[PDB]
Amino acid sequence: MLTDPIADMLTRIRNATRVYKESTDVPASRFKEEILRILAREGFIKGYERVDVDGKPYLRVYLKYGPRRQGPDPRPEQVIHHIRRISKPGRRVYVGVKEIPRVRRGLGIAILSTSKGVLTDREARKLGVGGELICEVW
Amino acid sequence: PTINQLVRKGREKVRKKSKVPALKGAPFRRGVCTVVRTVTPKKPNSALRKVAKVRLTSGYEVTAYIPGEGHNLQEHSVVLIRGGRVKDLPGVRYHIVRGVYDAAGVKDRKKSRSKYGTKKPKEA
RNA sequence: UGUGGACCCGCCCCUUGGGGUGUGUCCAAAGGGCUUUGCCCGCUUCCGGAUGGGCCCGCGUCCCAUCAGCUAGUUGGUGGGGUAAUGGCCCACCAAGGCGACGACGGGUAGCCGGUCUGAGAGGAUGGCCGGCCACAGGGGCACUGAGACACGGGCCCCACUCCUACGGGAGGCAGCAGUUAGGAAUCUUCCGCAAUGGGCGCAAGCCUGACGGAGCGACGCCGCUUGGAGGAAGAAGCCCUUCGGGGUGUAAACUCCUGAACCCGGGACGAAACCCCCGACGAGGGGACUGACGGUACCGGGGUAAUAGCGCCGGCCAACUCCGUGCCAGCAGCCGCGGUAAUACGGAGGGCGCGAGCGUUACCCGGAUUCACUGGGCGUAAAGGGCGUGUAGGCGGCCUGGGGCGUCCCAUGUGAAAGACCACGGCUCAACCGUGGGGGAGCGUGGGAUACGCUCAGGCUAGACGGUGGGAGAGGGUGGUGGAAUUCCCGGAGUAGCGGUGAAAUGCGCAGAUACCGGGAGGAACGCCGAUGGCGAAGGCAGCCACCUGGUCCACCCGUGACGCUGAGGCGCGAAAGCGUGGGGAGCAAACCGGAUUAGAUACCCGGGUAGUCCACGCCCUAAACGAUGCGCGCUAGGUCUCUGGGUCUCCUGGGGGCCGAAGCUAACGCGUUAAGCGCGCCGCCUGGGGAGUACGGCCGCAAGGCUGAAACUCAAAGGAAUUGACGGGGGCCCGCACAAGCGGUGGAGCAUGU
RNA sequence: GCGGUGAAUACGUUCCCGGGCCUUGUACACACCGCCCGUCACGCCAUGGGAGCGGGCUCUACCCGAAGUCGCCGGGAGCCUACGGGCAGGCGCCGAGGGUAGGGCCCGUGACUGGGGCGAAGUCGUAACAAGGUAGCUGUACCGGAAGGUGCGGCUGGAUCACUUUCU
RNA sequence: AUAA
RNA sequence: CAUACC
Ligand SMILES: NC[C@@H]1O[C@H](O[C@H]2[C@@H](O)[C@H](O[C@@H]3[C@@H](O)[C@H](N)C[C@H](N)[C@H]3O[C@H]3O[C@H](CO)[C@@H](O)[C@H](O)[C@H]3N)O[C@@H]2CO)[C@H](N)[C@@H](O)[C@@H]1O
Ligand SMILES: [Mg+2]
Ligand SMILES: [Mg+2]
Ligand SMILES: [Mg+2]
Ligand SMILES: [Mg+2]
Ligand SMILES: [Mg+2]
Ligand SMILES: [Mg+2]
Ligand SMILES: [Mg+2]
Ligand SMILES: [Mg+2]
Ligand SMILES: [Mg+2]
Ligand SMILES: [Mg+2]
Ligand SMILES: [Mg+2]
Ligand SMILES: [Mg+2]
Ligand SMILES: [Mg+2]
Ligand SMILES: [Mg+2]
Ligand SMILES: [Mg+2]
Ligand SMILES: [Mg+2]
Ligand SMILES: [Mg+2]
Ligand SMILES: [Mg+2]
Ligand SMILES: [Mg+2]
Ligand SMILES: [Mg+2]
Ligand SMILES: [Mg+2]
Ligand SMILES: [Mg+2]
Ligand SMILES: [Mg+2]
Ligand SMILES: [Mg+2]
Ligand SMILES: [Mg+2]
Ligand SMILES: [Mg+2]
Ligand SMILES: [Mg+2]
Ligand SMILES: [Mg+2]
Ligand SMILES: [Mg+2]
Ligand SMILES: [Mg+2]
Ligand SMILES: [Mg+2]
Ligand SMILES: [Mg+2]
Ligand SMILES: [Mg+2]
Ligand SMILES: [Mg+2]
Ligand SMILES: [Mg+2]
Ligand SMILES: [Mg+2]
Ligand SMILES: [Mg+2]
Ligand SMILES: [Mg+2]
Ligand SMILES: [Mg+2]
Ligand SMILES: [Mg+2]
Ligand SMILES: [Mg+2]
Ligand SMILES: [Mg+2]
Ligand SMILES: [Mg+2]
Ligand SMILES: [Mg+2]
Ligand SMILES: [Mg+2]
Ligand SMILES: [Mg+2]
Ligand SMILES: [Mg+2]
Ligand SMILES: [Mg+2]
Ligand SMILES: [Mg+2]
Ligand SMILES: [Mg+2]
Ligand SMILES: [Mg+2]
Ligand SMILES: [Mg+2]
Ligand SMILES: [Mg+2]
Ligand SMILES: [Mg+2]
Ligand SMILES: [Mg+2]
Ligand SMILES: [Mg+2]
Ligand SMILES: [Mg+2]
Ligand SMILES: [Mg+2]
Ligand SMILES: [Mg+2]
Ligand SMILES: [Mg+2]
Ligand SMILES: [Mg+2]
Ligand SMILES: [Mg+2]
Ligand SMILES: [Mg+2]
Ligand SMILES: [Mg+2]
Ligand SMILES: [Mg+2]
Ligand SMILES: [Mg+2]
Ligand SMILES: [Mg+2]
Ligand SMILES: [Mg+2]
Ligand SMILES: [Mg+2]
Ligand SMILES: [Mg+2]
Ligand SMILES: [Mg+2]
Ligand SMILES: [Mg+2]
Ligand SMILES: [Mg+2]
Ligand SMILES: [Mg+2]
Ligand SMILES: [Mg+2]
Ligand SMILES: [Mg+2]
Ligand SMILES: [Mg+2]
Ligand SMILES: [Mg+2]
Ligand SMILES: [Mg+2]
Ligand SMILES: [Mg+2]
Ligand SMILES: [Mg+2]
Ligand SMILES: [Mg+2]
Ligand SMILES: [Mg+2]
Ligand SMILES: [Mg+2]
Ligand SMILES: [Mg+2]
Ligand SMILES: [Mg+2]
Ligand SMILES: [Mg+2]
Ligand SMILES: [Mg+2]
Ligand SMILES: [Mg+2]
Ligand SMILES: [Mg+2]
Ligand SMILES: [Mg+2]
Ligand SMILES: [Mg+2]
Ligand SMILES: [Mg+2]
Ligand SMILES: [Mg+2]
Ligand SMILES: [Mg+2]
Ligand SMILES: [Mg+2]
Ligand SMILES: [Mg+2]
Ligand SMILES: [Mg+2]
Ligand SMILES: [Mg+2]
Ligand SMILES: [Mg+2]
Ligand SMILES: [Mg+2]
Ligand SMILES: [Mg+2]
Ligand SMILES: [Mg+2]
Ligand SMILES: [Mg+2]
Ligand SMILES: [Mg+2]
Ligand SMILES: [Mg+2]
Ligand SMILES: [Mg+2]
Ligand SMILES: [Mg+2]
Ligand SMILES: [Mg+2]
Ligand SMILES: [Mg+2]
Ligand SMILES: [Mg+2]
Ligand SMILES: [Mg+2]
Ligand SMILES: [Mg+2]
Ligand SMILES: [Mg+2]
Ligand SMILES: [Mg+2]
Ligand SMILES: [Mg+2]
Ligand SMILES: [Mg+2]
Ligand SMILES: [Mg+2]
Repeated sequence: MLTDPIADMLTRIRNATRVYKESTDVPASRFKEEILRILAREGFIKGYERVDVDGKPYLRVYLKYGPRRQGPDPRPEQVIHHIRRISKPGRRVYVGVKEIPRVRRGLGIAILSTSKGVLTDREARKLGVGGELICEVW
Repeated sequence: PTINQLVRKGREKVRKKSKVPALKGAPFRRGVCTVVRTVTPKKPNSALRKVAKVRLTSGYEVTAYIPGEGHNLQEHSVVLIRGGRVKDLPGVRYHIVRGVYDAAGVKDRKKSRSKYGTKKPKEA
């Protein structure tokens, strides 16, 4: 079965971008969606939208890359350089507000889930909470 | 392994067995010579090597090496051993202190004097 | 006497034995001193405070599972005893419980902590000075007295040891300060003082303190300080090297002047102002007196001498090279390694490098070691995927909504002693050392809040999973049956001199007629072609044909259930071959064995025989190169091509399976690449340098053979994987050469010449 | 060095010796006159099994049992008394330790004995690495001075294929 | 035979 | 090259 559906998405995305797709489909959940809301806001995607494949509900993510490059290998720079699940099943990772990590000196984000809802690193620290550290993205 | 496995079992820490049971831990140990011998090296070495079988206040019978060109140890000489394998004679792990007990300091030695244990050549 | 307290019973409040209240009963005392009618110190009962304790609880606290079962006061009940007090703390009676893989029970090791060392940190190691708690006082028990002891310098008893002994009997207890002795690599004075601080008793004066404050020994550690400072040759002597010119030690020395550690003389402490005494009141307050172990020390002033330098190193790692001696010796060596007659690696010398009242060595801890990896590793070939399944516990778990608020997060608050650690300002001339202040702090307690994610409870869903209906391919498994080819043997026929076998042979078979050939028969075993580029199975493995019994699977329909899922320590089953037990069988083949060859030998390869075995049934054994040397599940990430098997609009589309090539990507490389070794998540298993060793031991299993589990001493600096360039092969392919072959003349014999 | 006279034979590349290029395997690199294996001999070392001796700890049953608390008695059977009672003494439970029987574990010692690991130049062969000259390795079974050989089955981590031919 |  | 044995 699908043991972690968040990693599934996070990965689904990582996979798609490395072959430069225009978009990719993840099967849908509000929680998954509530993450894409942030990916989108912070500039990591072009955004997403609830499409509908074979009558079951998916979230089409629209990916985003650099410009074409120079010399041999013109494949463009990735926008999502790096994106990885931190907390996982059978190793949940929770942090105090005093422990929310500075990712790449802030050049990257770290989505975490708090009782004020899903939030970036900057968001929670400048709002006073902590929670389950979901994933770093940079 | 999986975390649940580290949880279940865990990492086992490493035991570090001594290279030198001069018991006590102690820096040195006294014993008596119960034979002085000559020994052949191995590998690409050849020479005649001075060793002793010592019986220790540790209650241990170990074979020590007798450094220096000149030595004065006999089949009843008391001696102080001190750890320091000799790379060429297998099973020789301790050295003998030159300058302590029956063992004489090396004679007319002028350089590495405190190993070998010789006084300070005196004049003006 | 009864302020008041204690006890029984009743009543109120409270909620565990807390606080009232009524009757009844029970329970108090001690005197001493004077400045002698009032003070000082005592005594008695009760309530409260302070300080110190007892007991109980949550959580945390090393190693071995080669220690898996443990327990009879054991687990709970009732009633007692006991205590300051709860309690199987102890006792009687009753119930039959309690604990354990979240590691009981046993074994091993250990005082625990604040802290200490190390580390970027997470971690690792440690618990020595100092402070807190615990335990012990020759070993084992025990109580007495007390507010407190089961009592280190108190009591009793038993034990071991030393001592006295008139033979019956007694006496001891440094793990208090010193000190002796023993063991050891190794650890101090039988010092001074109660002046300060603290303690005990005393109204006080005082007394007692080996607590303590000081001195003493040891470079054992830290910190501070000296062995001098400025001039001084184009550069003495000696020693060193040399290209025979020189170059080095080197401004170093000598020597010129300048300060003046040591040492001498003089002054000389702080630490000490209280207790006591006087005025006031024996209060507040004021006045007075006494007191220094350290110590004639610290410190201040004058006088004043050029006045200890060692140890390690110099092949690379690793700062620093030249002669001589040695000759695989003598030796060095942390690792790699130096020495075999020209050694920057050995021993000396000159020179040089590094530290310096120290410098080296050995031992031990952390580090580098992401080398037990949580941070932060791996397992196709380097060590590592369990032989395969089924499944227990456990771990983990799709989408939507609501409750709760266990996890998680947040606010407030309590606790986190001092020392130490961090920072500042201070005191010793600095520092070491010490004083003052500030700051931080993991973790636990409480009160309030959040609800995304995890958890749980209640509903809902169909996309995971299972089911239904129709259809398919298959050496998947079990049982009975049956078919032809061959080998062997037996009978008959015909036929005669050999057959067989090898490099060559022999052993062997054959005139009792073999070999070849024909016909008939018995049997045991295995199934040619079809047939692999194939199929089936979880693995081991599975192939003549027929029938029955029976397992897995794939597709179409999108019909039903509604998260029923994944993985899986133990358990249970399965598991080529060989091997074992009991019967059966036995054609061919064939360990052992018996012969023939070969050979230097030939306990082998070759040849002729041949027993177990190979086959069956039943029962064991449980292994393997049990291999894709690649655990299972799910999701994602170009394509091309070949093939097996479904379905559909059937140039092709769409599933499942088997190959090859390759995108991205990965990999040490080789390789892998929708049948991952890519990108991810869940779970199990396993690895931690080589040898010793799959050994020993213990356990468990087996009839056995053995299997499973599985070390240590000791020992090495490697062992390894992939690839590269060579060389090589009794590997391939291509090709040369008087290389052979084809030729013609020689040498090897003779006599002599010449060389050895 | 010089001229005179003046031949034979070569089918062919299988063998013998060398050499070049390409390819394959490799455990070789002072490079096959390479590497390497095991028994055995000499020597040093740690160690398993072990009849029997010496010592420690613990458990079970039975018996003896100091001190001491606690319990019962405390009597014309001792002392005290206010007659209530106290004390002395006595018995008993428990109880340190001791002994008899059986068992479990831990250390020393040890006749005899099994293998191990190391140590330039002792011995026998030549198993492995090239198709290592009989592909190798492997589980198992028997056999042999030794490496090893053979059976059966498995693996490829085997070169791809025409009498034995050891060592450097 | 052994070491380079 | 320097060694070791028959
Ligand atoms: N350590 C070797 C072990 O024993 C064997 O090897 C041992 C013996 O077989 C071997 O003996 C060899 C011998 O083969 C060879 N032909 C001659 C050689 N002189 C011997 O060597 C032995 O003996 C001499 C003295 O005689 C020693 O100086 C030398 O160090 C030692 N290795 O010496 C070894 C002991 O050092 C196994 N083959 C080996 O697998 C195993 O590892
Ligand atoms: Mg050392
Ligand atoms: Mg030296
Ligand atoms: Mg009253
Ligand atoms: Mg009353
Ligand atoms: Mg009450
Ligand atoms: Mg009452
Ligand atoms: Mg009264
Ligand atoms: Mg009076
Ligand atoms: Mg109190
Ligand atoms: Mg009971
Ligand atoms: Mg009670
Ligand atoms: Mg009770
Ligand atoms: Mg225990
Ligand atoms: Mg202790
Ligand atoms: Mg600690
Ligand atoms: Mg580290
Ligand atoms: Mg101490
Ligand atoms: Mg201490
Ligand atoms: Mg003592
Ligand atoms: Mg005493
Ligand atoms: Mg001594
Ligand atoms: Mg005093
Ligand atoms: Mg005092
Ligand atoms: Mg000067
Ligand atoms: Mg002066
Ligand atoms: Mg002067
Ligand atoms: Mg006084
Ligand atoms: Mg007065
Ligand atoms: Mg006053
Ligand atoms: Mg001078
Ligand atoms: Mg250098
Ligand atoms: Mg010269
Ligand atoms: Mg010599
Ligand atoms: Mg020389
Ligand atoms: Mg040389
Ligand atoms: Mg030198
Ligand atoms: Mg050196
Ligand atoms: Mg470091
Ligand atoms: Mg580490
Ligand atoms: Mg590793
Ligand atoms: Mg291998
Ligand atoms: Mg391997
Ligand atoms: Mg497998
Ligand atoms: Mg197994
Ligand atoms: Mg295996
Ligand atoms: Mg399963
Ligand atoms: Mg389950
Ligand atoms: Mg669950
Ligand atoms: Mg969920
Ligand atoms: Mg909910
Ligand atoms: Mg909560
Ligand atoms: Mg503190
Ligand atoms: Mg620190
Ligand atoms: Mg200051
Ligand atoms: Mg402070
Ligand atoms: Mg709290
Ligand atoms: Mg709270
Ligand atoms: Mg809510
Ligand atoms: Mg539900
Ligand atoms: Mg069906
Ligand atoms: Mg079949
Ligand atoms: Mg016939
Ligand atoms: Mg006839
Ligand atoms: Mg005959
Ligand atoms: Mg005849
Ligand atoms: Mg015939
Ligand atoms: Mg016939
Ligand atoms: Mg027959
Ligand atoms: Mg096939
Ligand atoms: Mg298959
Ligand atoms: Mg197979
Ligand atoms: Mg079927
Ligand atoms: Mg349906
Ligand atoms: Mg329904
Ligand atoms: Mg089997
Ligand atoms: Mg069989
Ligand atoms: Mg049988
Ligand atoms: Mg038979
Ligand atoms: Mg035969
Ligand atoms: Mg045969
Ligand atoms: Mg038989
Ligand atoms: Mg059978
Ligand atoms: Mg068709
Ligand atoms: Mg396919
Ligand atoms: Mg590529
Ligand atoms: Mg590559
Ligand atoms: Mg490929
Ligand atoms: Mg996958
Ligand atoms: Mg890999
Ligand atoms: Mg294993
Ligand atoms: Mg090993
Ligand atoms: Mg090892
Ligand atoms: Mg085995
Ligand atoms: Mg065993
Ligand atoms: Mg048995
Ligand atoms: Mg290799
Ligand atoms: Mg070749
Ligand atoms: Mg010829
Ligand atoms: Mg001749
Ligand atoms: Mg050739
Ligand atoms: Mg050419
Ligand atoms: Mg070549
Ligand atoms: Mg070439
Ligand atoms: Mg090549
Ligand atoms: Mg050879
Ligand atoms: Mg033994
Ligand atoms: Mg005994
Ligand atoms: Mg008794
Ligand atoms: Mg008694
Ligand atoms: Mg009595
Ligand atoms: Mg007893
Ligand atoms: Mg061979
Ligand atoms: Mg050869
Ligand atoms: Mg081979
Ligand atoms: Mg045998
Ligand atoms: Mg073998
Ligand atoms: Mg044989
Ligand atoms: Mg075979």
